Amino acid sequence: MARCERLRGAALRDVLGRAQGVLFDCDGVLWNGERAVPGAPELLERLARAGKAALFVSNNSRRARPELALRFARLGFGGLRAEQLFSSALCAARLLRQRLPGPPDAPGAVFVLGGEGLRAELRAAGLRLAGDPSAGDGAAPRVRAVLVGYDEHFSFAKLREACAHLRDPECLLVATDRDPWHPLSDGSRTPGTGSLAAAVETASGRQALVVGKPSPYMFECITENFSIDPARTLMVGDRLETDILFGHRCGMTTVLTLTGVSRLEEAQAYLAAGQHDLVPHYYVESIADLTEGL
Amino acid sequence: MARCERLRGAALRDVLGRAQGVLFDCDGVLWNGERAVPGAPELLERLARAGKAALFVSNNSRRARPELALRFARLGFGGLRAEQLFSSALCAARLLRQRLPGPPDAPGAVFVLGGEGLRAELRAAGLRLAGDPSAGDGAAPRVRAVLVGYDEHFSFAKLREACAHLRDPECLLVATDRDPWHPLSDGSRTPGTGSLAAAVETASGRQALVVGKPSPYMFECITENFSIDPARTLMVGDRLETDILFGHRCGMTTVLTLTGVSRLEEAQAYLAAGQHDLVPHYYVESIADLTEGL
Ligand SMILES: O=c1cc(-c2ccccc2)oc2c(O)c(O)ccc12
Ligand SMILES: O=c1cc(-c2ccccc2)oc2c(O)c(O)ccc12
Ligand SMILES: [Cl-]
Ligand SMILES: [Cl-]
Ligand SMILES: [Mg+2]
Ligand SMILES: [Mg+2]
Repeated sequence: MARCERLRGAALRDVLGRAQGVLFDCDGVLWNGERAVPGAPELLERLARAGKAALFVSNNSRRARPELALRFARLGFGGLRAEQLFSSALCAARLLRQRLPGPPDAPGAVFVLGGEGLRAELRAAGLRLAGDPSAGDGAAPRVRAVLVGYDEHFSFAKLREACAHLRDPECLLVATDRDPWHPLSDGSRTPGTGSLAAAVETASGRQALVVGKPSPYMFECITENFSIDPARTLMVGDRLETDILFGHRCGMTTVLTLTGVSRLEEAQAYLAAGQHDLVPHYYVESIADLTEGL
Repeated sequence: MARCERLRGAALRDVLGRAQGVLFDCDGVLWNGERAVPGAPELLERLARAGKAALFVSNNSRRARPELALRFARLGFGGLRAEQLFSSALCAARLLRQRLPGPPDAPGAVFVLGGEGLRAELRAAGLRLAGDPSAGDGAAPRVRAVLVGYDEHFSFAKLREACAHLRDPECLLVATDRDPWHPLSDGSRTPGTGSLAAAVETASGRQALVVGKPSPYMFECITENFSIDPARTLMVGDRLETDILFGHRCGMTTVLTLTGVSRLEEAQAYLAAGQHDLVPHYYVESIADLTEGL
């Protein structure tokens, strides 16, 4: 079982050598804000040269795929294909396309708590949004899902409207992620989607379907068109309750990096409490410590 | 132990006859919106004539005491003294006066998520509010508590600011109540303070101190200046998880009325699960069914 071992030396060479691919979280792992983790671009170059696949899995719902790719490029992570990038915005759009109830003759609409990047991803997946223009003089379509994402314009009015839609038990409640907060460059924090989802769940008396990590649905989304063997894939992240739990649920070897949110002391506390699904198999100070294993 | 018995006949005469006073919740008990429960004003008149004390305990944080009294009067509940009326706004103001940390030479300030009635109650208790005018050219005072109440102007910006203040571990987090939602006359619902508190707690990683029912603090507040013997007091409410739990925690005989939020089926389910602190001792269809016992 996971023992939170510092990955180095011969063990590092064996773990990386056997791996066919690596799944990376982005924030806290590849970069912090507009600052790349030193050595992280070189790791990705070396992984590609070694024939090992790299995929990127982020709970960040702020950017549609084209703008998500831009952040990678300007921080040194070159040569990446858009098909390597998975966000909770992209995967929530796909889940809604797959699960929106209602008849095919009258597609439902999605009431979105979130920003323009998320809305763009939803429309690109063919979804119609509450508040988009209605057809001719016709009435507004029936709202068949509420989607909670990262919404810097969240308000009591929007919360009340979400509850009005959720009065219909057949209306879905979906959240992009349950991350409670995020650290910012200046040392402050911003509320996360999990805090907004908590309000919607509490006021509506519903439980949300969560798209992003640690939900296994995120793994279905990334593998819909890419064959990855979880027994041969490393999951690298900075958050115990999202990245590491995700890896355990999917059968992946997990690596905690310490350049982000979770601390080594927290991982060791979970291990002492016996909560092994929150314990990384391995940790590194930063992902630059993985490059020597190639 | 509580068995959720319909209170009537000789048992009703014995329960009411032995009681020295009755504590009533307001919404769902005395009235629904601007409609008094028929027979409720007459019950209060008869209780007073019988020499039994009546007190009113509400989690509603929207009205300061003077405006709270107005609703009673226009719905038929005459002859009431302001000292009989206790709200979570009044009791949160008193708790903050009693517990605000910091030195006496520099009083702290309270950052309030809530409306003008709540703010008025706080100022009347001597508290200074974040955003009130600063003295001369001096800087803004240190925020030493965040108070979450019913805030129809809640926003992401206000949530983020609350978290900035709560970064200081010595800053208190207080909530007026944890009621998750409330029913409206038209059949819709409005989000409750509990939904906003859930967001603040989740984004800040804190647990709030809750003033209102079912917290025992509400009982300390009402009895600070009124001697009531809980063994001789009936607690009458419409919500299992707030009024009935409150009564059990305080040692009062509890009566569920069915003119509000909780349903008889829910009470019976708690009893079958053995969750006796959520089980009323007695229930009535409406509080008008209590009058015959006098
Ligand atoms: O710098 C960061 C920014 C963010 C962020 C996510 C959504 C909206 C706004 C900001 O999230 C982070 C994160 O979750 C980490 O694990 C580590 C770092 C960050
Ligand atoms: O008609 C009602 C209105 C409200 C209300 C409380 C705070 C803000 C806005 C509305 O709360 C209720 C309640 O909690 C009940 O138990 C029963 C009825 C009501
Ligand atoms: Cl929308
Ligand atoms: Cl304030
Ligand atoms: Mg991260
Ligand atoms: Mg009530």
